[PDB]
Amino acid sequence: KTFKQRRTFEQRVEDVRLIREQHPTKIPVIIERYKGEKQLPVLDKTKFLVPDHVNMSELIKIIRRRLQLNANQAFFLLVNGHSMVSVSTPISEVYESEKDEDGFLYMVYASQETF
Ligand SMILES: O=C(NC[C@@H]1CCCO1)N1CCOCC1
Ligand SMILES: [Cl-]
Repeated sequence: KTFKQRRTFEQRVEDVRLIREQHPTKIPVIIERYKGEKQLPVLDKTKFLVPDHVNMSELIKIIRRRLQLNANQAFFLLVNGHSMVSVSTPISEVYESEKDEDGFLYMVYASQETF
């Protein structure tokens, strides 16, 4: 069901190396709905190539637009399992400290801060 379940560590590693080769300016992001989530829709895809200059605040706006949310639906984004310390950090910096050992940056969204 989840990304890590669907692909071998070997397969996730090789895919990241290919994004490096073909999309060198992009951060490879996995974005998944919280397994408990009732309110928000599922995304149309799992794997996102994010321009490495956007900050976390802009990435939240991007996903809220992708989900076509309205102004009073809540949305919380976890990175590498935990809350974002700041939305002003550039995703290139977030990648280097939060990336998985397979080389993806793993995010999860929910309508509650309590996931
Ligand atoms: O996956 C995405 N785009 C892939 C790009 C577009 C052209 C080459 O690959 N995006 C969704 C998340 O926001 C950034 C854009
Ligand atoms: Cl690129």
